[PDB]
Amino acid sequence: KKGVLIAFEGIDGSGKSSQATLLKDWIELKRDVYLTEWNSSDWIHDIIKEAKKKDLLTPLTFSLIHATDFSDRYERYILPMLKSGFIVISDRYIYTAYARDSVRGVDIDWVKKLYSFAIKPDITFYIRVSPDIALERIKKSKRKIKPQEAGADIFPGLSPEEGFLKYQGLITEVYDKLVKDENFIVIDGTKTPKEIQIQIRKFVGELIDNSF
Amino acid sequence: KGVLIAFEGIDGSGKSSQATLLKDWIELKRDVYLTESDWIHDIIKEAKKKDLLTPLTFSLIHATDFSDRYERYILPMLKSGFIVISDRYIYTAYARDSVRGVDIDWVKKLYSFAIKPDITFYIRVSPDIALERIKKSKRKIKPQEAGADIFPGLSPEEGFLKYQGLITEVYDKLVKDENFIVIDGTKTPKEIQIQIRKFVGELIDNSF
Ligand SMILES: [Cl-]
Ligand SMILES: [Cl-]
Repeated sequence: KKGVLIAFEGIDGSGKSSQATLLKDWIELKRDVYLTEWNSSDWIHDIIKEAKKKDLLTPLTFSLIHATDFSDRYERYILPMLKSGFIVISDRYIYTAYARDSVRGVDIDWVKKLYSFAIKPDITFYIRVSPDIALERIKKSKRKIKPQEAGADIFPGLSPEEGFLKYQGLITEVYDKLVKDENFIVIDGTKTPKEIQIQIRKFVGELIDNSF
Repeated sequence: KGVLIAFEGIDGSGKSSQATLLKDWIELKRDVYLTESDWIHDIIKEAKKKDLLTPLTFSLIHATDFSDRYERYILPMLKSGFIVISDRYIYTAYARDSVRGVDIDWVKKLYSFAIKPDITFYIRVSPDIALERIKKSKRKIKPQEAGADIFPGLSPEEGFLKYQGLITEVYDKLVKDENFIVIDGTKTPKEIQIQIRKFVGELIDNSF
């Protein structure tokens, strides 16, 4: 009957992506649902970054490019679907921008005001896990750490492993500082994917049943 | 010792001409920089193919462009002791965005990373005279100058009168709070520039 916005926040390797997908799989059995990812930038993002590919951009300009691109995604896809009664699940939401931008020196209060045009999630799940554990999982999966996951732009002198630990650690600190103000539902990401999802569904089930 | 001088006014007010003329003159005395974006037009063009471009996104596109030029050119130059002149500063955005429905207070917060000019000249003139000039010179009114997105269907000329009128209302309400130096744009280019040079000189000739 009413649209609902569910957000997932967590570091790379925390498993929040899997949890968002698992929740979509369950919700779609009964209701219309749309799953998106913060990382899924659109056309404005591409036009500006390509146009300025030869120039060195500042954290502030990147913050604005991302907000600009999101403002379009928001009005074009997200908000319309919510108004239509869709349940929207976002694998990483505006809080990821809060973290990525503030860790790079952009004023936190300014970034919050910048994104004030966007509605807050009905529920935000923070899949919390130590960067050390997240790293172990990535190592065991045999895949390599991406420069972005290692915050290579900030820590080019560190190995991908050390960069990951330092950078994801800073992202974790931002999320931790946002928990109380943003009413994050903190989930112990060290638990099994199944136990985590069960907890999530209990929270979401209660939410939807009381949604009318 | 860096001084930021901004020029504001409607299209056809001569703000751009006055800004450049001032730069050419200050260049004879001190280090000075005149602020001078393709991709924006490419976004608007692509947006038309996508049937949507909200005032909010439009506001952010320009703020993004401004942030780049501010942090890579304006701010560094001011820190190099340069006098920086801009024919378009944050107030241009205040008007452009607020007439399209964007909360001006949010726009003020958006651009709060930028310092306020040491001097802001507001070349004020009625849209009627600005238009009369524009078409006294054989120039064509472009879509942006006519507020085509706000007043679609109107001839560029008719849209110009209405759009620039709305823009003027915003500049007028910023005068007191932003300490705008209001100039009668009906004066000749020479009269205006000579008065501007005398004013700026009285301020920087005894500091340099
Ligand atoms: Cl992360
Ligand atoms: Cl990240």
